[PDB]
Amino acid sequence: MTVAEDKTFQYIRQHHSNFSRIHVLEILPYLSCLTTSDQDRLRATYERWGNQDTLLELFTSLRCRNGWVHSLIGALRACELSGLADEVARIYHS
Repeated sequence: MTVAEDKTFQYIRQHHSNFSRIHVLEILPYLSCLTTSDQDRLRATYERWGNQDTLLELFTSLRCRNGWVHSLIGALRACELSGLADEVARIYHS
């Protein structure tokens, strides 16, 4: 990852409680950096382990993927979390 991506990832880890509001199933179809195999894996993960544990798995999966920060920003806006999107963007460019 880039300096920007790492910095963004740490912001996310540090604001666990804000990001925990994300509904995994709702956000997945918007995350274009995930492959369809990635999405299948993550849905099956949700079914078994529920939203919170899957969120953790979702973020560590994301940062293994090219351009995940922008993928996440777009998805957050689509999931009525445009405020989180704006903070993620600001950190990434900070």
